Amino acid sequence: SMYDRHLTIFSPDGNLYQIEYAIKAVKNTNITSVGVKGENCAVIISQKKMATQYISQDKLLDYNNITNIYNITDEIGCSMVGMPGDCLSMVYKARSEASEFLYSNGYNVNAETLCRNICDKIQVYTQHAYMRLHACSGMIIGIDENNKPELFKFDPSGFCAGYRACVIGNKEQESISVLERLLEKRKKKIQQETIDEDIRNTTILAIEALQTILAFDLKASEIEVAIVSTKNRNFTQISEKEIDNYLTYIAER
Amino acid sequence: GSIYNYNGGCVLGMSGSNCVAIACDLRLGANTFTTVSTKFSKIFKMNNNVYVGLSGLATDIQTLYEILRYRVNLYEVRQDAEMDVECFANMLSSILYSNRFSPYFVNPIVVGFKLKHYKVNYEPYLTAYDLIGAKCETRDFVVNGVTSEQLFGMCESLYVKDQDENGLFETISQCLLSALDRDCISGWGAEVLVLTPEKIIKKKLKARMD
Amino acid sequence: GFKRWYPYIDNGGTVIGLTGKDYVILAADTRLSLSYSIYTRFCPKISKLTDKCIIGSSGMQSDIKTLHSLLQKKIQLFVLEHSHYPDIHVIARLL
Amino acid sequence: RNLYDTDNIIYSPEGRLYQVEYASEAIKQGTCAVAIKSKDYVVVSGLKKCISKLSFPQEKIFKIDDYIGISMSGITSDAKVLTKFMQNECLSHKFLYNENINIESLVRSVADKYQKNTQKSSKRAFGVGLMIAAYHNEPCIFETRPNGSYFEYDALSFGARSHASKTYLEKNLHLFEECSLEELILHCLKALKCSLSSESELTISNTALAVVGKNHPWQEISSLQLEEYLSKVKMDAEQ
Amino acid sequence: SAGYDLSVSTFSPDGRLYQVEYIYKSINNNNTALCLECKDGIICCCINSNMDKNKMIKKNSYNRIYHVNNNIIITYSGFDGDARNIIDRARSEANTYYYNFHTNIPLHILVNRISLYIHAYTLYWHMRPFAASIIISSFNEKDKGDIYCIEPNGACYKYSGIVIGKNKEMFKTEIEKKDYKDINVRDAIEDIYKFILTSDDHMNKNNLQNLVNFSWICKESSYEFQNIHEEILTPALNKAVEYIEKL
Amino acid sequence: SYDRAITVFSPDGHLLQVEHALEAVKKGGCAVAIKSSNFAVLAVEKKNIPKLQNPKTTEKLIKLDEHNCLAFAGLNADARVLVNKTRLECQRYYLNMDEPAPVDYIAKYVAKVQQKFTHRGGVRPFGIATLIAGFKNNKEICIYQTEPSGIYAAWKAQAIGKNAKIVQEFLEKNYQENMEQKDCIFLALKAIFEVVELSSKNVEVALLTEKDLTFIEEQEINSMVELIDQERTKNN
Amino acid sequence: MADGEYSFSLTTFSPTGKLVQIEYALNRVSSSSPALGIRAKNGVIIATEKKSPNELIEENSIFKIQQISEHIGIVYAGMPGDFRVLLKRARKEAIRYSLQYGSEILVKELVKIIASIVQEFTQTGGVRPFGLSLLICGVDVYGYHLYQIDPSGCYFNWMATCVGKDYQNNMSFLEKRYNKDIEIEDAIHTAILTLKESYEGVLNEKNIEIGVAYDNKPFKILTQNEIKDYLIE
Amino acid sequence: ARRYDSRTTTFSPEGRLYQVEYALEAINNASITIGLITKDGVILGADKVFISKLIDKANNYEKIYKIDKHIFCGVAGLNADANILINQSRLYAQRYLYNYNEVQPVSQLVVQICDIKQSYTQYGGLRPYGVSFLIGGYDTKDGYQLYHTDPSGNYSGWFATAIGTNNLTASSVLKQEWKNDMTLEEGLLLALKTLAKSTDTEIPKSEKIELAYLTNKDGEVYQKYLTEKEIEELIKLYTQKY
Amino acid sequence: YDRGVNTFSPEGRLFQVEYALGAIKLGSTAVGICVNDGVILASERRISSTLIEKDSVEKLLSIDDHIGCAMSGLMADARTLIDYARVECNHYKFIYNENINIKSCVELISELALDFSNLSDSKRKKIMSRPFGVALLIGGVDKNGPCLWYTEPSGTNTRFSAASIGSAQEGAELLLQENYKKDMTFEQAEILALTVLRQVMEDKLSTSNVEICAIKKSDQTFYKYNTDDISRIIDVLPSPV
Repeated sequence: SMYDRHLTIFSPDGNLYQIEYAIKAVKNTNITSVGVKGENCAVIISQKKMATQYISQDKLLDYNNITNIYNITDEIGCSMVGMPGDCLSMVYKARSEASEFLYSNGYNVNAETLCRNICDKIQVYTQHAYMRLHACSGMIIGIDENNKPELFKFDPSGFCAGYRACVIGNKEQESISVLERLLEKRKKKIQQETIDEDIRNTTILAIEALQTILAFDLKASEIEVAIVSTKNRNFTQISEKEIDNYLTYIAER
Repeated sequence: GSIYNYNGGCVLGMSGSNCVAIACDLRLGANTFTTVSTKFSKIFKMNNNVYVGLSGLATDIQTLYEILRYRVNLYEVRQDAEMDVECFANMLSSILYSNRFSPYFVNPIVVGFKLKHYKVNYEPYLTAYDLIGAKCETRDFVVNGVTSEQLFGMCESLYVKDQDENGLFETISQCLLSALDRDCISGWGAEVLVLTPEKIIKKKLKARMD
Repeated sequence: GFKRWYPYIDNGGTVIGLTGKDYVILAADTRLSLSYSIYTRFCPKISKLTDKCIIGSSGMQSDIKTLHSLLQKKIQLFVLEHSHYPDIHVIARLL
Repeated sequence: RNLYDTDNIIYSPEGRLYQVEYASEAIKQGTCAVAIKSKDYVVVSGLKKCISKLSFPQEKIFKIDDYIGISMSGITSDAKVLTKFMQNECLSHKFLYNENINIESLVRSVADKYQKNTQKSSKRAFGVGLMIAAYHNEPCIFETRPNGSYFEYDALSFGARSHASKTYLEKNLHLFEECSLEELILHCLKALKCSLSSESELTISNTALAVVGKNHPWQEISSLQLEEYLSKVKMDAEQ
Repeated sequence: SAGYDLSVSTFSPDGRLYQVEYIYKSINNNNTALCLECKDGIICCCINSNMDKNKMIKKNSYNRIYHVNNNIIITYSGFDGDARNIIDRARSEANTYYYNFHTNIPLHILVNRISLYIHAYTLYWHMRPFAASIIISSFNEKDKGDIYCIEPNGACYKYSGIVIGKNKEMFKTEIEKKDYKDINVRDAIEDIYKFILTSDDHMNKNNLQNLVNFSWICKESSYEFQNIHEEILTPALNKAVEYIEKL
Repeated sequence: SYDRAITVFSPDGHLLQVEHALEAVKKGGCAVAIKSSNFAVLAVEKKNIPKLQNPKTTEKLIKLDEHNCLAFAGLNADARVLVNKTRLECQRYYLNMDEPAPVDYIAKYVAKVQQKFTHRGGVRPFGIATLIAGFKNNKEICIYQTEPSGIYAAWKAQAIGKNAKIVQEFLEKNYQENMEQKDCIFLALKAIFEVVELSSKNVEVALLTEKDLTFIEEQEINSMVELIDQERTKNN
Repeated sequence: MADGEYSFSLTTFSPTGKLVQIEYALNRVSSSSPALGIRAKNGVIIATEKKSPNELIEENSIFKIQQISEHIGIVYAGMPGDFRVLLKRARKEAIRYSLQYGSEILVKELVKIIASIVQEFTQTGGVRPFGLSLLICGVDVYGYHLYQIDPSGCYFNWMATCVGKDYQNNMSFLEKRYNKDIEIEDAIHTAILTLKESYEGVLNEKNIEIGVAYDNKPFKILTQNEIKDYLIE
Repeated sequence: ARRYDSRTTTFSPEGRLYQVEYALEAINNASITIGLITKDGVILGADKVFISKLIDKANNYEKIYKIDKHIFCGVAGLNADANILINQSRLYAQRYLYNYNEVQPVSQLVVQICDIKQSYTQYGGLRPYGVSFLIGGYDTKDGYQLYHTDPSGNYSGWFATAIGTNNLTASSVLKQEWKNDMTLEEGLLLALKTLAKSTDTEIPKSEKIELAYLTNKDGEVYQKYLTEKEIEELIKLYTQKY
Repeated sequence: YDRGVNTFSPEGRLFQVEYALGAIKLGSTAVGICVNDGVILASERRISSTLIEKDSVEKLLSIDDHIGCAMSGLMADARTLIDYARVECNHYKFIYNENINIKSCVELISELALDFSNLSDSKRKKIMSRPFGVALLIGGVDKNGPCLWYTEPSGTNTRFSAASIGSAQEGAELLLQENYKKDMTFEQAEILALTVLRQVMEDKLSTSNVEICAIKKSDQTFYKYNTDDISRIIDVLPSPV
C-alpha cells in the first residue's frame, strides 16, 4: 500500500524500510566506535563527541560528561552509537536484563548471551507496528567463563554477531579493510606476548585503527578507551594521560 | 483417608508372558457401609494398549476418567496414532500433580503394553500412582485402593513370573478374591480383564456379595 | 504466636432524644473512655448535618467520626447536585 | 488541506497542536464573563444565554465550595464534568483533612486533568475555559485553558466579544484594588455591559452575579439587589 | 515531510524523526530559561516575554522555576502542562528513591530517569511526545554546580551554563564572554539583567520586574532552593538599566 | 481489543452502517407473519438446489422457547448468533422470574441487542430484520418486527426481506381479523407468492398456537398452491 | 498500542483473494541465502550456505543450523531475528511437551505447533508475518522427517527440498539426483553439490553449515574438519 | 494509527463485507473438494495441488482431515487458516464429549466452527478465515450428514456438493449422476468421475487424488483414507466402467 | 470516515455532535406546555399503515410516576436513554426515599448522552461509541412545581415554559411563542397544545393520531389520555381558519 515505508511491514520486494531508515539514523550521528579483540583482552574506543542532532555543541558544554561507553555490569561494558535517547534506553534495557539474569541464575551473564537477549528484545520492535525502532547500534565486550574475550555487535535490525574487530560509524567497508590490515599485521608475528604486552598491543591497535579510519589526529581528550582483560576483568576506562601516552607512541614510530 | 472409605473399592494389575491383566471390585459404596451399586467398574479403556484402573472417590474417578479421555482423544487425533502407554502414564502423573494442593482423591493404576516396533514386540507395562502423581513402575504387579495391604500380601505370596494367560487369570482372580474377602467396604463382584496383543478377555467372577 | 487483632472497641457514652410537637431534643455526654480509663472528658457525640438535622452516635469513636464526616460530605454533595437541602427523612434513608 | 489538524497527538511543522487550538476556539464562542477583585472581595459577573423567547436563561456561574465558585465559557458538558471534579476534590479534602482545600492545589489538579486529555489519540481536550474565583487568605482569580495551562489574574474576561470588557478592565485596573464592594460590583457589571450587543441590555433574567470575600462565602446576588445595581449602572451610564 | 512527519514512530527515508524536530521548533519559539554556574552557587532565570501584552496577569504570579527536594532546581521552556507532568514525575522518582534508600536521589540518576520517561513518549504511534526541554541543576560546597538539560528526544547533556527557548543564541553569546565560575551569584544578577535587556527586544526596564523569575541555590541560601528576594533584585535591575541607558 | 467506532453519523445525520445493514436485509428472502384471534401464521421463502441441497437443514422459521417463534431476513450467520442470544435470554428470564418470557419482552430484548450493536466500538450491526410471534402475559397473540437500527413495532401482519413493500401493500387490502387457520394460511401463501415463484418447495409455512409450533405439511401447501394457480389463471 | 482500537489486521485480503503481505514475506525468503534438506534411508541432513561478509566476523557466532531438542534440528532462510524468536519458541514447546509426556516431542507435533504460531502472525492485529522459511528435520519412533514451514503457516512434508535464493534451479538439481534409498554420505555429498551449483565461485568448510540426524542418533552439527573431509573428494 | 486500519468488519454501501467476498474469491481459487452421501457412508474427495515430485506422498493427506471418530472434513482455501479451525473443531468435539459423555452431533460441531468464523466477521478488526469446509459425519440423530461452510460463518446441508475451483462442472456432474441410494463403490466411482471432469481430463491420476470415506458398520463409525494403491485400483475400475 | 469521533472542527465544534444535531430534526412533532397547574405533553403519531398496532408505538413515555418524556430523532437511541433514566430515577428514589427533581433526571440523561466523549474514567468506563442523536422533552412535577426541560445531543439542557421538537419544530414554536401565557390555566394549555399540533400536523387532528399526557401539580402523577379526554379537547377546539 501507500504506507509500506511507514510501518514495519514488508514492501513488494520484501524489505522493511523502517529498519533501513533506523540504521541510516544511526549512521547520521557521525559517531565512530571501534572494538578489537586480543588473546586475553578486548578494547573499545569511541569518540567523546555529541551525536549530530538538532542541537549543536556549545562551549559551555561539559565535554567530560560526553560519552558513548557505558558499564552494563562490573565486567561487561559497551559502546552505544545512535540517537542518545535510544542509546540510554538500550543501556538501561541491557542493565536490567543482566541484573535479572544474575538473580535468576546465580551467576553473571556473559557478553554473547546478553547481546542475544537484547536482540530478542529488538526483534519485537521490528515485528510490532505500534512501536518505533530504536536507532541504536552497539558493541559489547567481556571475558567469558573460559577466560576468553568476547566482542559482539548489534544493530537496529536485531542482528548480532561476534567479531575479531568491528566498527560502528559512517563508513564501514573502508573501516573493515583497515581493521583487516591491522589484524593480519599483528597476527604475522610469532613471538608469544605477555598479558601486559597483549593489552598494550590491543589498545595501540584500537587507537591506530580509529585514527586511520577518522583520518585526522586524535586528541586524548576527545576519545574514550575502555578495556577488559584477564588481568583485570572489570570493564574500566583508561585515563586521558594513558591515552595520550599511547598516542605519542603511535605518532613516534 | 475417611474420604477413601466413603466409597471403597480397589484395583489390581498383573503381567504374564505376552499378557497383562487388570482387575477391580464392582461395588459403589456410600457412607462407608451402604452398597448402592454392584456394577460400578473401576477399569477404563483409553486405547487398545492402555487401560487405567481408578479407585477412590467415585466423583473423582468419573471426573479424572473424563479428563484423561479428553486428553488421549485430542493427542491421538492430532498425532494420528495410538498414544504410547508410557506417554500416557507420564501425562496422568502430570495431571494429578497439577492439582497438587487440592488433589483428586484417586488411587490410579495403569496397565497395558509398551510396543517396541522392530513385527512388533508387546512388553507388559504396569504403574501405580498416588493422588499427587508419584509413580511406581513395576514388572510383576501393582495395587491401589483401600484393599491395598491385602492385595500386597496376596501378590507377594502368590505371584508367579512369566505365566500364560490362563495362569495369569487364575492368579490375579485368586489374589483379588482373597484380598476382598477381608475388606468390609470392597467387593460385591469382580471384573477381570486379561490382555493379549490379539484379544481381550473380559470375565465377571462369582464372588461374595456381603 | 500472635493473636488476631480485634478491630472494635466501645468508647462508651450515651445519646438521648426526645421529640415534641414542634421541637426535638438530642443530648449526649462528652466522656471518651477506653476500657476503665478516660481518654478525654470532652469528645462531643453530636454533629450538625443541616440547619434542621443533627446526628448523635455512641460506639467506636473512630467509626463515629468517619461516619459523621461521610454523611456531611454526602449531604453537601447532594446540596450541590440537587439544589436543595435534604429533609430528615431523606437523610434517614441515606444513613 | 491541513494534514496536521486531524488528530490531537500530531505537531504541525510550526510546532502547533491544532486540535487543542480548536478546543480553545470553542471558548471564544461562549457568553461573556468578567471577574475582578479588590483587596477583600472577588466579584464574578456573566451573561446568561437565552435560546428563545419561551426558554429560561442558561446558568453561567456555579458554586464549587463555600468560598470557591466558577464561571465557564465553551462546551457546557465539559464544564459540568470539571465542575463535578472540583466539587468532589473540595469535599474529599474537607472529609480527609478537616480543612478547606488550598486553591492553588485545586487549580493545579484541574489543569492536570486538562493536560492528561491532550496526550493520547483516543482523547480530546476539554473544549471549555474555567474562570475560578475564591478567597483563601486573599481574593484570587484563576483561568484554566484547554492546553493544560492556568494563570492567576487581577481582572479577567473571556467569551464572545470580551475584548470590549477587557478594554474596560485594563482602563480601570488601578481603581479596583481600593474600591468598596458596591463599587466593585458596579465596575464588574459595567465591564460586562461593555461586551453587550447593540440592541441588548443587562436584566435580572440574563445577568449572573456572585460575590465572595473575606467573611462573605460565595453567594449569588438576589433579584432585588441585582435590580438596584443594574438601575444604578444605567443611571451613572446616562451621567 | 513527504508523509513521513505525521507520526513520532515513523523514521523518514533520510533517517530523521520529524515530529521531534517540530517539537524542537515549538520549544525554540517559547519563553527563555537559563541556568548559570557561579563561584558560590547556581543561578536560574526565566524570562516570560510572551506575556508582555497580558497586562491583567497578577504581578509575578507566573513562575517556571520549581524544585525537587529543596536542593534541586528544575525549570523548562515549552508547554506548561507537559512540564508540570515531567516535574510531577521527577518528584515522584525522588519520593520513591527516598522510600527505597533513605537518601536523596542523586542529580545524575534523577536526570537519567527523567530523560527515559520523556523518551518513552517518542516510541508509540498513539502518544503525543512532550513539547518541553528541561533544565535540572544543583549545587553544593564540595561538588560546585551541576547543570543538566534534557531534550524532548530524551538526550541529557551536562553544561556549565545553558540557555533554552527563544533568543537563546544571543543569550549564549553574552554568557560565554565571562568565566562565571570565578564570579559570585550576586554579581551575576546584574549581568543577567543586562543580557535580558540586550537580547529580548520585548523586554524593557518597565516590565523587567514582573516578567522575570529568579532563583538560586548558593552559599547564602545554605545550598537550598530559594527565590531571590526583591531587595536583592532591585539594585541589580536599576544598575543594569542605568548602565544600558548610558550606552 | 478493537474499539474503533464503526457506526458513526454522516454529515447528513445518518448512521450509514445501519442503512447498509438495511440493504443486506433487503437482499434476504421474504418472510410474512399474519396474526389472528389466538394464532399466527408465519411463512418464509425457501431456496434450495434440487436433489443436491438438503431442505431440512436450513431453518429460517425457528422456535425460541415454549411459546415464541421467530422468522428473519438478511444475513444467515448474523441471524444464527442473534437467535442463540435470544434463546439464552428466554431461559435466563424463566430462571429469574419463574415464568416463561412474554413475546413483547423478547422483542424488546432483540431490539436492544441490535441497537447496542449500532452503538459499541469495534462491532458492526446485525444485517437482519426479524418477525417475532408469541404470546403476551395476558395470553394475547402478538407479532413484533425488529430491524438493524433497533426499532420495533407490533403488527397485525407484516412482511420483511426482499420485496417487502409489495407484500405489505397486498396484506393491507386482504387481511381481516379473527380469520380461521386455513384462511390465514391461504392468505400467507398468497402474500409470499406475490413476490416469489409459485411452488410448494419455495416456501415453508408454520402455524403458532398456545400448544406448539406446527409446520404445514407438503401436501397441504401443494394443494393451496394449485388453488392459487387456478385463481391466477381464472383472473387473467 | 498493542491493545485497544490500535489492534487491527495488517494482512488483509485483496480483490483477487491474495494476502499480499504473505507474498512479500515469501519474496524476502526467496532473496535469502539458500538452505536445503535431504531425507536419506537412515537419516536426514539439513545444510545451509553461511557466507561470511568479512574476515572480521566470527563464524561460530553465526550458526544458521540449530538444535531444538535431541534428534531435532532446524535451519532457516530469511530474517535472522525472526528465526531467533521462533527457535526460542520451538525449544520452549519441546520442553513443554516433554514435561507433559516425559519423552521427546514428535516431529509432527512440533511442526504443527510452530506452524500455528507462524499463522497467528498473519491474522492477529498490529503485526507483520514472519519473514522466513524453516526446515525442520528429526527422527522419532515414526521414522525420519523433513518438514518446511512457510511464512503463511503452511507446512509441507518433503523427501528433499531447498529454500532461499535460486531454489527452483536448486530443486531441479536436487530432484535430478535424489532417490529414496540414498545413504548418509551420499546425501551429504548431494547437499554439498547442490549448494555448490547454487553458490557462485568456490565453497569451503566456512561457507556452509551441515546438520545430521541418522541411525537413530542425536542431532549433530558437522564440524569444520568433518565437512572439509566431505569436501576433499 | 487509524489511517492504517483497513476496516475489515465494516459494511459496504451495498450491505456487502468486502473481506468476506475476497476470502470467497480465494476459496474459489483453491483446488476442487467434493463430497457426497451414499447409503454406505459419506465420501470426500479432493484434487492434490502439485508442488514437486519430492513431496512425501505417503500417509500425507493435506485436504481431508479427521475431526473426531465420526466426523471428518475437506478443506478448500488457505491451508493454515484451515489448520487453525480444524484444531478448534477437534477441541470442540472433545469438549462436547467431556461435558455430555456422548459424541457430538455433526450439526452442533458445524455450528460451533461457523460461529467462530462469523465472530471474526462481526467483532474485532481482523481479517476473516479464508477457508470453506466440507464437513461430513455420522450420528444416530441424523444419520449420515454432509455440510458446507464459507468464510461468512454460513453453512448448509447437502446430499452432494463441491467447493473450490471449477465447482460448477463437478456440481453439474453430481446433479446428473448422484442417486438417492448408492453403494460405497458407486459413490467412489462417481467421486472419481467428478474429480476427473473438474480437473479437465478423462482418466484421473492417482498421484493427484485424495479419497476418504466414513462408514457406520456393525454399530461403530470407521474412517478409511484410501492410499495410492486403493485409488489406483478404483481408477482401473473407473476406466473399465467408462 | 477519515476523522475520529472526538475531532474538533476549526470553529471549535465536535463534528459528530453537529451531525447528530441534524438527526433530531426528524420524526413526529411533539409539543410541551408547562403552566402553573401542570405540564402537558402532546405528540403526533405517524402510523405507517393500518397493519401496525397503535398500542405498540408511542412517543410519550413515563420515566417515573412524576416524570414524562416526549422524544424525537432515532427512536432506538431515545429508548436507550429513557431506560437509563428510569433506572437512575428509581435508584435515586431507593437511596433517598423521595422523587428525583426533574432537572437532576435531565442532568443524568445529558451525561449519559455525552459519554462517548471519553472525557473521564470516573465511575463506569466509556461504552457508547457515538452521540445518541436524540432530542427529548422531559416534563414533570417536583417540589419546585411543574417544569419542562429540553435536552439534545450536544448535552445542553434548557428549561422552557413551552417547547416543540420533531419535523415541525419551527412552525410549532412560532405558534407557541405568540399564544403562550404564564397565567394560563390547564384547559387552555390543552387547547393550545392540540391547536398547535393540528395546525402543524400533515394529517387532520383526531383521537387516533394524537397522544397526550399530563403531570398535574395536584397529584404529581403522570397520566396518559384515553379517547374520551382527547375527544373532549378536540370538541372544545377552535375553528381551523
